[PDB]
Amino acid sequence: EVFNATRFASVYAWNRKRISNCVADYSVLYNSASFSTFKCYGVSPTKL
Amino acid sequence: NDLCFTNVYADSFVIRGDEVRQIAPGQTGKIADYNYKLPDDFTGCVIA
Amino acid sequence: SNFGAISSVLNDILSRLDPPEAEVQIDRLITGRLQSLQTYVTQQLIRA
Ligand SMILES: *[C@@H]1O[C@H](CO)[C@@H](O)[C@H](O)[C@H]1NC(C)=O
Repeated sequence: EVFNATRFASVYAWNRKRISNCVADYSVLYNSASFSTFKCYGVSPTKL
Repeated sequence: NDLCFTNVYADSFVIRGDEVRQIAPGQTGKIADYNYKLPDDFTGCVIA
Repeated sequence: SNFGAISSVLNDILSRLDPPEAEVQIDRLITGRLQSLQTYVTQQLIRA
């Protein structure tokens, strides 16, 4: 939902929330999303 | 045009067109995860 | 020292990056530690 959140406002609006205490099966990100671009400077998604 | 080759094989298919980035040696998504995968040490050309 | 790598302890680097990327980090660490060994050995020879 924070991805399904219709709140991506702007640059001088770049509210950032401390997401914490998740267990996110990041697979979701690179699997159940098809979220078009995924440049991941740093760690590889496979072991994310 | 100045080399002599061995075991040259081709591959043909049709894709939706946004996954034309997924035919690279090392990518993520349900085309290079479920359908077609290239080895990391690839030698050859992709033509689209 | 990380000799320009993103980290030092091999286990981590291995535990964060895919093999194709690992290549870069790994190689740099290798060169650094190899040079340290070489210097140590040469010094030992002289002192010998
Ligand atoms: C929320 O996003 C997902 C993809 O991330 C999409 O499948 C779904 O339809 C979206 N929900 C709504 C209400 O649009």
